[PDB]
Amino acid sequence: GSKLLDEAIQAVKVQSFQMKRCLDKNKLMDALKHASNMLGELRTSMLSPKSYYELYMAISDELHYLEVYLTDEFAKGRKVADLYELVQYAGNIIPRLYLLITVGVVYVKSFPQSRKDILKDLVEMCRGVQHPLRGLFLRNYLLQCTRNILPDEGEPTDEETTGDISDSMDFVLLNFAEMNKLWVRMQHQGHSRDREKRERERQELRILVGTNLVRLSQLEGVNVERYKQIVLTGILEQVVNCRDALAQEYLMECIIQVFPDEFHLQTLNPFLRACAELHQNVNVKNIIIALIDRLALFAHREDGPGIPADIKLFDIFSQQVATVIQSRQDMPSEDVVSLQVSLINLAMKCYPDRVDYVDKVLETTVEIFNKLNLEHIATSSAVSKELTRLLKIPVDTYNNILTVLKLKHFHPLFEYFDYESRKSMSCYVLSNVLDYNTEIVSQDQVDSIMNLVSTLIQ
Amino acid sequence: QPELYLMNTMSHHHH
Amino acid sequence: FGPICEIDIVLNDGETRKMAEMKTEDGKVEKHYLFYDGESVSGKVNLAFKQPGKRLEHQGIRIEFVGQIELFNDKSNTHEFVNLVKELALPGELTQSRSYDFEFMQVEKPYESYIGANVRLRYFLKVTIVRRLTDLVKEYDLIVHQLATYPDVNNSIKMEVGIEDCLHIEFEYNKSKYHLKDVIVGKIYFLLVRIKIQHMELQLIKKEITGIGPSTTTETETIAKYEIMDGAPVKGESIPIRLFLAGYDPTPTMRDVNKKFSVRYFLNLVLVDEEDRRYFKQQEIILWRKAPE
Amino acid sequence: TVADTRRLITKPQNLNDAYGPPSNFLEIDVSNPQTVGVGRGRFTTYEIRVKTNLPIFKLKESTVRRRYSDFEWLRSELERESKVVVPPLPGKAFLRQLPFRGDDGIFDDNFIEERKQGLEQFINKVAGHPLAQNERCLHMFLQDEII
Ligand SMILES: [Zn+2]
Repeated sequence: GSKLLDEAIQAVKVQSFQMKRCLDKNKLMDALKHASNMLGELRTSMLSPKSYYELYMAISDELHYLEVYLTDEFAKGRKVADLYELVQYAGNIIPRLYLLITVGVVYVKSFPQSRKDILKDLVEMCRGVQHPLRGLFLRNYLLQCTRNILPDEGEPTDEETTGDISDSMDFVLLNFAEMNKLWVRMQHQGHSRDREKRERERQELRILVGTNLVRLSQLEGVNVERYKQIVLTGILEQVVNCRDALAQEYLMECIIQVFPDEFHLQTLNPFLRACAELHQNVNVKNIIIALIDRLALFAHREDGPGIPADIKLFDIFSQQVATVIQSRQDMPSEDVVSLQVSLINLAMKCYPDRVDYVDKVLETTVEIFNKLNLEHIATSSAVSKELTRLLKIPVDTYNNILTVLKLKHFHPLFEYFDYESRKSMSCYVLSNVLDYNTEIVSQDQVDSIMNLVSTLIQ
Repeated sequence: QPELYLMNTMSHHHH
Repeated sequence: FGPICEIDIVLNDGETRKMAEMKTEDGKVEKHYLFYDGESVSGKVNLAFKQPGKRLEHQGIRIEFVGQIELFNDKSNTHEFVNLVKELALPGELTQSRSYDFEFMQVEKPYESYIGANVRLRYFLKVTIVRRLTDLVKEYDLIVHQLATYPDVNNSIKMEVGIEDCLHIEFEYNKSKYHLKDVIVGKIYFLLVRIKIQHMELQLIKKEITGIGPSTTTETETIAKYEIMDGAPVKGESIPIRLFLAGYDPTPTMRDVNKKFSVRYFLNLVLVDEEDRRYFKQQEIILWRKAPE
Repeated sequence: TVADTRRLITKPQNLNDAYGPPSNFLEIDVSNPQTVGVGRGRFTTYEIRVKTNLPIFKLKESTVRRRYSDFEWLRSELERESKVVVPPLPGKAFLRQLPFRGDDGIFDDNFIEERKQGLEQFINKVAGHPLAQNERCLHMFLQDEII
């Protein structure tokens, strides 16, 4: 029907009109009765995640008019007594806890001495809502209300405040673990024939869970050593143990995106060891590629430190990608080659100087193709698509094409192609050696040009 | 109309 | 014509003394002077004379302090547990207005005033001017609260309850004895969950037990329904309780008052599953009126 | 202090319990109506298809064929021993069996549809009940292929 949503949004507008009416007259307890009736609309189970999301945003925007009313009132000296206690009288838990959170943040601003306890209270008392959808949206509202007021390092030095960065980390890591629990729990609620609908619904809601990680990166006090010992240790504990491909895939990508590259370089072996422990339906290829892509844009950015010499990227990624592929049961051969492309790409952008690395990828790529007892690989096959795209990168990216011919293992890969692709690829390399003019060729490189002709004609 | 069920006590049984 | 005379009682400490409120039938809220066991009651009986010219022949005037229990709205079941008398005048006449002093020294008031369904316990001053055929009678009501201090022992309530091979839970309330503006701090802990729970709630239940032996009537009233969980938990899941009793203005627990009636409070935990089946456990809690410092 | 933030201490939830699949899974589908027989001894049957993870049931998945009398047989077995106030069946429709109606009688499509939905309504309420899961007649009805 889709009426339910509109009927609800209508009733919200009726009650939020009568709420502000009472707030204009300064009749607070009468306003909180309408606020409660408005919040009653979030108790339903009949809306979809999309519909419910719309209803949430409507009610969230009205709750702000109450939150700002209280904050000003409290800032002007006319603080309402027992308000934290009073809102807990509400019989239904959803209205109660939305109200409690709203009044909670007002207390944190107005009474900095209570900050540690109230935040710790709000995160803990949300355990009352076990229903996945409503629980997620509750714990999301907690996270947005508390955005500005959490402890941090660059703060005003008011020595009656409570709670430090350690409390903020525990606050958000806990709310993270609870929301991820609820979110994974959505996989098993409802009827067994709506498996594809559920995974669609969960996908829509992924941002609610991920905002916790976004919130952890925004804390100034989260330095690299805390990220190593507390934050990533916290996140990776939930990720590997949730045993859920949808969450694992989303969250591991979410880490890469949200935290800086300074943090990624100190935590490479932990992040890649985690990748091997993920569920078999997780696209591990896409996680590793996204990370390498991000570290490449860090290597070429000047007015920044670049990549330290003690962090040997190539030795780490080469050795771990091998270990990650070993952990997979049935990785398509095209994907193994898609990873060799990024290992080249890494070595090209992070170490242009070191050609021997780029050859070592090609040397190991040969070992892969040699180890796999392969039937003749067609040009239409995805393996050939990638091996072509792999070989073209040195040819396309390098300044001087003479340097490509000096690679020992560049040509042996041509063996494995189709007859059509040897002709296509040999033509493509030789055509580029004419499109840019040729200097005198050295002993090793005279050899490689004739080897390219022999694959072209025959 | 509504089915009520008294929860029994559990004696000397650990978890 | 109306009445010949109107009786008015005025306590000596009628300005300074604190008053209290009582919920009666259909939401009405009376307000009377508050007294405590051991306090002296004293004041004045003021007779206002309304028909000047006429005269009022009587065979005595007295004042009584009365505390009594009334059962099932039946006058013949009323039992006075406290009666004190002061004679104010011998048989005589009254032509004009007059006032009389009275003082009851250190009055015993063993029970707290209560208004319920089948039981009322009330204190009052009753002035009686005795006449030949019909007495002029004036009642003047009083509240009496009974105080206590923090109990010697106050153990937490903690228990494992369940439905074998369906639901095992462990609940805990921080005390056995809560004062009237106290807070139930507690938690529910899930050890085994093989049903689909819709929601859980904590209820405060008030029982009014009247009568003796097999002559027993029990009136139940559910004073609070407090949802504490929404949704289906799994094992290892903890649920916090924080239920403020200030929001429900209950009376104290009253146990075998004058061997006639009891009022007892219970915390009834109720889980409800997806097919509306309802699983519960009930635990008594003593409520008490805290002596202010 | 401005706010009473009291709670009892809680034991951290073990991660296998937090994320592992819940142990209350039970759905039963009454579906696919078919006529068995010809002429006078015709009757409708429905496929009672179960899925579960409760340890009291013997098979995690099962599929069996049932008759409206088999539902009536179950309800009579439970009413006698179980002491569970059993929910109602969708109804014995005697006047539909009478001849020369203005519909197809007991084999009317709207009748079978509504009947079918009422059986699913019934069987889920009964099979989810704690005391009813102890009775042998429920497991016999749901998971043995003939009663
Ligand atoms: Zn147990």
